[PDB]
Amino acid sequence: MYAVIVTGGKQHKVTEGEFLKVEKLDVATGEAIDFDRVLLVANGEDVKIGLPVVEGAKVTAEVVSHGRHDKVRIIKFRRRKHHMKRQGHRQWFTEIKITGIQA
Amino acid sequence: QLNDLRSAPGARREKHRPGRGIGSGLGKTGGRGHKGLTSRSGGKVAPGFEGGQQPLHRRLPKFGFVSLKAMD
Repeated sequence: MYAVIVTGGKQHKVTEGEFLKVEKLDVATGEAIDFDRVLLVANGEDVKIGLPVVEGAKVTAEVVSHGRHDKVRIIKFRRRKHHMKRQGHRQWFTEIKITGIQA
Repeated sequence: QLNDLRSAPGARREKHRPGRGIGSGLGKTGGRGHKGLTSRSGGKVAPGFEGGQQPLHRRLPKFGFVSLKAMD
């Protein structure tokens, strides 16, 4: 039981139970999500890969929470030229949980 | 209420202070530039001075006359 699902322009290595952090998606908290963009499904040793998408397979996940992890800093400095500029950034995310794999 | 009222938007401005910081835009020079006359304390060019070329008000002829009688 491991799948390769594609959430947000990037794919993952999901094996069920999965407190897994995804970029922010438009759904409330406590709703079930189906991923239909799975690329290979393995089971025991029985492993099959998708010509582009493997057929029939779904991964069921549900949203634990929302949050916003970090505080990264930006300094755009030029020496000897009288210029300096700062800016903060915190990126949203969405923690989900896989109760998923369906071959 | 004196705790309430304030003027119209745009009626008051806030007198930009040259020489503070780098973010404000006026720092380290105050809009003057670099070396020269109009960069120093009392960099006043005299009015009408051109640089050494003969100015306008010393090339053209005097031509007036003031009568007296338009004072009445």
